[PDB]
Amino acid sequence: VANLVDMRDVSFTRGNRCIFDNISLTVPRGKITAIMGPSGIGKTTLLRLIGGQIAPDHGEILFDGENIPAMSRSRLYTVRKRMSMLFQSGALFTDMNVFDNVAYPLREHTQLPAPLLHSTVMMKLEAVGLRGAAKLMPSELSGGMARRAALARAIALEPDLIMFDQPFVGQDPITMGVLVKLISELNSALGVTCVVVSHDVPEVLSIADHAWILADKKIVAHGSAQALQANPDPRVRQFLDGIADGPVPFRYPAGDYHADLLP
Amino acid sequence: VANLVDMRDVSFTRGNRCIFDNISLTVPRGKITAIMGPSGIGKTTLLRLIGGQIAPDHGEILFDGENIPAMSRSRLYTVRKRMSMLFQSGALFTDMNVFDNVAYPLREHTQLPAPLLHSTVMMKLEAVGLRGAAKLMPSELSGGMARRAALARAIALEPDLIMFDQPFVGQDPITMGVLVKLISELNSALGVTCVVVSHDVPEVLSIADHAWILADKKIVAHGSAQALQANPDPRVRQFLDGIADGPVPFRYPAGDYHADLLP
Amino acid sequence: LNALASLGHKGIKTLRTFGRAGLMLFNALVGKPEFRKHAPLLVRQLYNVGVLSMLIIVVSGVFIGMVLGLQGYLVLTTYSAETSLGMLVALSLLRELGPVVAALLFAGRAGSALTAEIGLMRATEQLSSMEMMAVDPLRRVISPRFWAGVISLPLLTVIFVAVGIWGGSLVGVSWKGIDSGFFWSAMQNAVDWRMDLVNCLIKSVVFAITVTWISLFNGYDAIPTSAGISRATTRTVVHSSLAVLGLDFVLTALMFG
Amino acid sequence: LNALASLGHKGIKTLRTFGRAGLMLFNALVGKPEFRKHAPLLVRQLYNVGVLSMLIIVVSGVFIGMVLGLQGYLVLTTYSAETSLGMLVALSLLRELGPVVAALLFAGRAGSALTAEIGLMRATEQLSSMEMMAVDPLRRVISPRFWAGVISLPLLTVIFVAVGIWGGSLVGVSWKGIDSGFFWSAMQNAVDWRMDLVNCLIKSVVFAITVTWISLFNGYDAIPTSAGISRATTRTVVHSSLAVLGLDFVLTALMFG
Amino acid sequence: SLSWMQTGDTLALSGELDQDVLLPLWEMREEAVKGITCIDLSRVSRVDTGGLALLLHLIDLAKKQGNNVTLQGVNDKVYTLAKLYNLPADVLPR
Amino acid sequence: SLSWMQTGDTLALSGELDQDVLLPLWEMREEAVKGITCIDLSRVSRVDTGGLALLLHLIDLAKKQGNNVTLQGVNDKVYTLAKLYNLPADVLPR
Ligand SMILES: Nc1ncnc2c1ncn2[C@@H]1O[C@H](COP(=O)(O)OP(=O)(O)OP(=O)(O)O)[C@@H](O)[C@H]1O
Ligand SMILES: Nc1ncnc2c1ncn2[C@@H]1O[C@H](COP(=O)(O)OP(=O)(O)OP(=O)(O)O)[C@@H](O)[C@H]1O
Repeated sequence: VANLVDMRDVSFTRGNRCIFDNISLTVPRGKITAIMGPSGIGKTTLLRLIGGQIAPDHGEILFDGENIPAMSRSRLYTVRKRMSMLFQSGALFTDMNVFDNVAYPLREHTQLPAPLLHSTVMMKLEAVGLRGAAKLMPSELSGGMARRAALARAIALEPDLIMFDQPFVGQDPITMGVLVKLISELNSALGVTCVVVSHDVPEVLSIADHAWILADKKIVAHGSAQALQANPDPRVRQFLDGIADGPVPFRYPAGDYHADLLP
Repeated sequence: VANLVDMRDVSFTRGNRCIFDNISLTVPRGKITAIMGPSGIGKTTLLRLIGGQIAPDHGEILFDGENIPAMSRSRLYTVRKRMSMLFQSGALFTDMNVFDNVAYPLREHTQLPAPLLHSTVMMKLEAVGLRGAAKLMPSELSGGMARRAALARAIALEPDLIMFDQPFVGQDPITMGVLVKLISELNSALGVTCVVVSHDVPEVLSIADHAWILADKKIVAHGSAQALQANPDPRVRQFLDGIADGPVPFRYPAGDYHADLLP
Repeated sequence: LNALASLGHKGIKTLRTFGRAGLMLFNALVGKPEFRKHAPLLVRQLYNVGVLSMLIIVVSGVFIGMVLGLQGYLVLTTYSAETSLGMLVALSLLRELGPVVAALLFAGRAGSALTAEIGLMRATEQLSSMEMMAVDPLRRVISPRFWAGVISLPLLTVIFVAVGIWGGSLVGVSWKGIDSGFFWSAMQNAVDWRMDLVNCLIKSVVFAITVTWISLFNGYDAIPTSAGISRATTRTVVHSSLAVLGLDFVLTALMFG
Repeated sequence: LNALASLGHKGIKTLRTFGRAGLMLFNALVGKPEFRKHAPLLVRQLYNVGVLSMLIIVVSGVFIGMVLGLQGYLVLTTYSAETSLGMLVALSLLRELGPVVAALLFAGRAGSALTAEIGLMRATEQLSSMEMMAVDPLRRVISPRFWAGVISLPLLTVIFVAVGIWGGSLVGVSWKGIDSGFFWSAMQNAVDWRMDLVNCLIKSVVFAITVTWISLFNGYDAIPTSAGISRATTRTVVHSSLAVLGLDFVLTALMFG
Repeated sequence: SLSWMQTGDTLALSGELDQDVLLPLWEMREEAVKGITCIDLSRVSRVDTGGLALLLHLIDLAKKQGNNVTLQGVNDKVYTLAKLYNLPADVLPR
Repeated sequence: SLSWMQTGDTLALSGELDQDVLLPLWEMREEAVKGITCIDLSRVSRVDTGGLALLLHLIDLAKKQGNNVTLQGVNDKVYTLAKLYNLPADVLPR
C-alpha cells in the first residue's frame, strides 16, 4: 500500500481535556517525516496512538492497510514486529548491561548465530560511538549516553517503521552532528521509514521530506521543508522564530488570574 | 569574599576511570557562568562535587570561603540553604501536585503567611508559563512540562547559588525563547549567581559572563563570549562547529578493534 | 444522595477491579505456547520464589513444632498422659497450622517481593519498553511467576510439616524422655492418609492459587508513584492473607466436620 | 588463595554493612529536635504502619487462639481434663506464640512496606532532590518511621493476645460447653503479672527495635535497579525474622528457664 | 532590617523587602493602608518575590478603604521583575 | 530468497542478504571460501547488518585458506553502510 501510516479522523480525551480535534496525517513509505509543535501539545501521544498503547475515539489508524484499534491481542504483537520506538527518557533495562541490551530485540525475532549476534551489535555500538561502553551497567552511564544506547536499540532490528522521540536532545554539537547523519543515512541505504519528533527546527527540517506542525486542536501546516519555509505566513514563522502573540504560543489553558493572585 | 565557588585542584575517580585530572575553576559572585563540553565528560559530576553529594580526592572546594569536604553533617545542611539545584530529569515529588511542589522549599525555610505562600508561587508558575497546571499530579504532566515545573522549584527560594543542569532541553523555540530570558532577568534583577550547564552553544553563550569548555582531563579554554570565540583556535572551533578530528571529540575510550568484530 | 450514590460509586469500582484481575490472568496463562524460552525463565523464578524462602520455613517450622511440644507436655504430664503428645503435635500441623502458617509466611516473603518488583518495574519504564518490542509482558513477566508460585507452596508446606513433626519429636522423645516407641506408635494410628495427608495437600494448592493471583495483580495494577507501591504491598499481605483465613474456615468445615 | 582470600573478601563486606547500618541510625535519631514538624509526620506513619496492620492481627489472632482450643480440647477430654484448657491457650500466647507470631506478621506487612517504599523513593530520585533542598532525608524519612515502628508493635501484641485468649474462650466455654467459672478460675491462678505479663512486654519491645532497624536499612542501602529492590524486600523478611527467632530462644532461656 | 513609618500622608518604606524579615509589616497591614495616597519606596534596597507579593496586597487594602494609590522612586528592578512575572496594569500601576 | 553458487572460480550471490533467510549459507561457509578470488555480488538486492556481518566473516575464511579476495558490483549502499559503521580498510577492501 502506497503510504505506511494513515490517520483518518482521530480524536482523543484525557478525561476532560480535548486534544486532537480532527487530525488526519499520512506517512509515506520510506521517507523521513517530521512532527513538530509547541510543548504539551500531544506529540508523544501521537506516537503512542500508532503503536496501539492507547486507543482513539473517532478514527482508524491504518498501519499498512489494516486498522490498529480493530486488532486483537494476539494479532497486535504480530504486527508490532514491524515498528520499533525510541522512548523520551532512555528507558532501558537496568538489570542488563549495554551489549546485552542492544542485542535484546534481535535475540527474539532473528535466529542469528552466536558470532553473528556479536558482530552485528558491535557495529550498532559504533554507529552512535558507544563502543567500549559494552560492559557498563545502565546505572553508570551518564544520561546523554543513555540515549545513544537506547538509540542503538531502536535500530537494532532494522524494522519497517522507527518512531524516534526527541533523539537529538542532551547532545553536544559534534555528537548530534553525527546522530543527524545516522538517521539521514538509514533511510537512504536501507529504506527504513522513520518518524522524527523533535524541537530542533534547523536539524530535522534539513533531513525530513514531509514535515508537520501541530497547533491547538489540529494541524496548522505541512509540506516539504522548502515549501514549508515562510510560505505559510500567519501562524508558522511565529513558531519557527519569534516571542510575541499568535494563536496560543505557550502558557497551558490557565484559569482566571487575579482570583489566583489575590486570595 | 570576592568569588563564590573556588576549586583549588580537584581530582576524581569512578573506581578505575580518571576524570578531572587537575581542574581549577572559579565562579564570580552574581554573574552567569556557563559550563560546556563533550558528552560523558563529567559536567553533572562537576555540579555534584559542589553540593557535597560526592567527595573529591585532591582539592578544596571553597563555597564562599569555607571548604565543602571538611564540613560535618550538621553544618553541611546549614550551608545548603544557600544553593538550590535543577536536576537533569525533572525529579519532582510524585505524590504531590505542582502547586504543593513549587511551594515546598519555601514552606521549610521561610515563615511566610498562608496568603503570601499562595501569591508567591502563583507568580513562579507564571514565569515559566505553567499556571493553570497547579492541580495536576506529576504523572499527568508531559515531560517537557515536568522541567518547567522543576525549574520553578529551583528558583522558588531565590537562594544565593542556582546550579542549572540542562534547563533548555525538550522545549519548543517559543518557550526556550522565554526560559532564556528568565535566567537573564534573574541575575540582572535579584543578583542571583547562576551556573548554567548546557549543550546549546548559541543560547547560553549569549547570556553568560565567563564560559568554560571541558576536554579530556581538564579545562581547555575559558573567556567571555567574544574572548572565548574565534580566540582559542585548535581545539575550540572544532567543538563549537565541525565533525572531524581534534583531541577526542566523542567515542568513549574504547578497546581494540577487529577482536571486537571478529570472534 | 451522598450515602446512597457514593456507596454505589465505590462498589462499582470494585466490580472493575475483579474484572481487571480476571482479564489479566486469562491473557497470561491462555496463550500460544513456548517450551524452550519459558522453561529457562521458570528455573529463575522457582529459585527466587521458592529457594530463598526455604530458610524461613525450616527455621520457623521447628519453632512452632517445639512450642506445641513444650506447652503440650506441661499440661498433659499431671495426668501421666505424655505418651499422647504426638497426637497433638502431628494433628495441629497436618490439619490447620501447616497449610495456614506456611501460607502467611509465603504471602509475606514471596507475596510482597512479587508485588514490589512488578510495581517498580512498571514505574522505571521497563514494562512500556518491553511491550513496545513485540514482547508480551503478561507472557514474559506474569506467566513464569504464576506457575512458579503454584508449585513452590505445596512443596514448602511438606517441609514445614516434616520439621514441625520432628520439632515436636525433639522435645518429646529426646529432651523430656518420653519413650521412643510409645510416642511414634500413638501418632501412627491417628493419622489417616485420606483425612490428614491428602486433605493437607488440597488445602495448600487452593492457598497457592489464591496468594499468587493477588500478589501479581496488586503489582500490575498499581499506581507507579512513591506511596502507590507501598500501599499495593500492604494491599497484598492483607487481602491475600485474609483469603487464606477466610477460605480455611470454609474448607475445614467441609473436610473435617 | 581462593578459599582463603575470598572468604576474607566476603566477610569484610559484612563488616561494612554493620557499620553502614549503625551510622545510619546515629544520624537519624541523635539530632537537633523539632516537635511541631515531626509530630504531624508521626501521625501519618503511625497510621500507615499500625492501623492498616490492625485487621491482619485481629483476624489471625482469633484463629490461632481457636486451634489451640480445638486441638487442645480433643486431646484433653479423654482424661476429663477440659477445665484446664485455659492454662494451655493463655500460656502458649502470653509466653511464646504472642511475641513471635505477631512479630513475623509485622515483619511481613510493615517490614516489606517500609523497605519497598524507601527503596523506590531512592530510585525515583525523591531522595536526591530532598537532600539537595537542605532537608535531611534521615531526619524526615527514617526518623518518624523508626519511632512509629517501635510504638506500633508492643500495642499490636496485646491485641493479638487479648483476642487469642478470647478466641480460646469461644470454643472452650461457648462451643464445647466447659463451665464458665472453672475455665476462667483455672486461668487466673496460673498467670502471674511478673513472669507472664511483663515478660511478654519486654519481648515485644526487643522485637520492635530489631524488626524496624532491619526494615529501614535494607530500604536505604538498596541497589535502585529492578531486582535490587525485590531482593532487598526478600532480605528484609528473612533477616529480620531470623533475628526474631534467634533472639526468642535466648530470651526464653533467660526469662522462663 | 525592614523599617517603616508613614510621613503623615505617604507610606514611606526603608530597608529590604526580603523573605527573612517581613512579618512586622504583615501584621500591621490594617492601620497603614487607610488614608494613604502614595507609597514612597524611596530608600528600600531591593524587592524579592516575598516582598513583591506583599506589595500587591498592601496596595489592594489601600485601594478600597482609601485614596487610589500611586508609586514613587523605583530602581527599574521592580519593573523588570514585573514584566518577568507578567503583572498587568491592574495589580501594579506601572 | 537467498540463492547462491560459485561460477567455478568466483563466488556469485543472488537475492537479498537479510536476517530472515541467512542460515543456508552460514552452514556452508567451509566449501565456499577456499579457492575463490572475488565475490561477485552482482544481483543481490540489498544488504542488511545481518548480511554485512556475514560478509566480514565470509571474506575472512577466504583470506586465509585461499586467494586474497576482492569485491565487485556494489550499489554504493554497502559503502554508505560501511562508512556509517566506521569499517576500516582491513575488514572491507573498499
Ligand atoms: N497520564 C498522563 N500521562 C501523560 N500525559 C497526560 C496524562 N494525562 C493527561 N496528559 C496530557 O497529555 C498531554 C501529552 O502531551 P505530550 O506528553 O506528547 O507533550 P509533548 O509533545 O511530549 O511536550 P514536550 O515535548 O514539551 O514534553 C500533556 O499535555 C498532558 O497534560
Ligand atoms: N554510578 C555512576 N553514575 C553516573 N555516572 C557514572 C557512574 N559511574 C561512573 N560514571 C561515569 O561518570 C561520568 C559522569 O559524567 P556526566 O554524567 O556528568 O556526563 P554529562 O556531562 O552529563 O554528559 P551528558 O550531558 O551527555 O549526559 C560518565 O561518563 C559515567 O561514565
